Amino acid sequence: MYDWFSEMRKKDPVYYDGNIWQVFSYRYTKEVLNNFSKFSSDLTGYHERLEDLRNGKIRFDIPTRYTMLTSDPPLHDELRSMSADIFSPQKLQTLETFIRETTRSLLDSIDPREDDIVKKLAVPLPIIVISKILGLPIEDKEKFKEWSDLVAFRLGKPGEIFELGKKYLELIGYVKDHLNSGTEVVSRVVNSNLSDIEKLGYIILLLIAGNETTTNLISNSVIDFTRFNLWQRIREENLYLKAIEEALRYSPPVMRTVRKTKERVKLGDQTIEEGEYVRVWIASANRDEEVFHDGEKFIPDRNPNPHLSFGSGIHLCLGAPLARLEARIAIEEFSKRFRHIEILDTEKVPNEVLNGYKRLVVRLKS
Ligand code: HEM
Repeated sequence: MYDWFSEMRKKDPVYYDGNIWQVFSYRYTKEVLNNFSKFSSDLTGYHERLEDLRNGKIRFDIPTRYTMLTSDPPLHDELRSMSADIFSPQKLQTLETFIRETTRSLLDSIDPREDDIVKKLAVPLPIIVISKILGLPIEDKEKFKEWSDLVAFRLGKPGEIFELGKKYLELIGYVKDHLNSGTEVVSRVVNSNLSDIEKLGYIILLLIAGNETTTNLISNSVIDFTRFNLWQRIREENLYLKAIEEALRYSPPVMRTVRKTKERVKLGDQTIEEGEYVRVWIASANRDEEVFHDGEKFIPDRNPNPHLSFGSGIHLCLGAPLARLEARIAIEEFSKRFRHIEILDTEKVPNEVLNGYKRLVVRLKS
């Protein structure tokens, strides 16, 4: 994809084939993502039916169809308030030892001789931790992972259908059963003018949205650090944070997002019509030669690292702080225990707008 991005960046920053509009340069990607007035996130019809929703006239729809992720202000700001502060840093900092202890336990079940860290570390960590934060148990840890795949949240054009199914009913059932023993976060939502579906959409989101992505981050970080052998340096020079950010910039978990214009707008040259869809390539903008000097090189130092892997603007990842903490602790402990890693086998995730691994097997050697 990158060689393609390079060409588009130089020749056509804003390109329009037949259907959708594409943006490859840092500059416009940021302009599009930030200007929530001309590039909407109202892609599931959360707006043109909020009232019906609020006046309890809609109940057999897909819950996840109504979450802040696919909302515009004022609706957006109202929904985010309810949880903006629960994930904030320092309020999340009270979780460091739990994540550390957990990580250690998980690492313990790894066979230095040969094992799969995606299955042993990458996948477990984010779920165990999100479960702890929300108070919803995960006895499924498999039948649960099945729902995560169904509910997706991979930031592409919305699923046109929105019709129920049995697996989706299982999930909605699980949620209602434990919706009680939840933490403060859950209670805030459970006690709001929010329609009941909106409440379910909200929970499902916080509980599934970031597991896949955070697992991929931890995976990409492991490959990359090895790929360019930076473990020794990162370890001693102590640059875990800056290194995770290069990881996020170089190998972003999600390579793009979409927006829809609600007004005819001019984008630095071309002019996009009202109604059209816009696919914003985060992965491209992250290697934009003009903002990132040596953007094609993995520089663990790279201090001012203003990458767009978490978004930019009012929708900036609500869980950015948490993803960062987990990835850092996971990587810290992982390197403090093996001082040697050799990649035996890896299987990328199929989807070509994602950066992650089906499974990654390594030989650590004590
Ligand atoms: C390394 C992992 C992660 C990456 C790369 C990531 C990336 C993203 C991106 C790029 C957006 C922006 C969507 C847009 O602007 O159109 C976003 C939004 C969001 N992410 Fe994440 N995310 C990650 C982890 C998490 C985690 C751990 C959670 C925690 C619950 C989470 C929850 C959300 C939520 C709720 C939003 C909605 C924000 C809003 O609309 O105000 N993310 N994420």
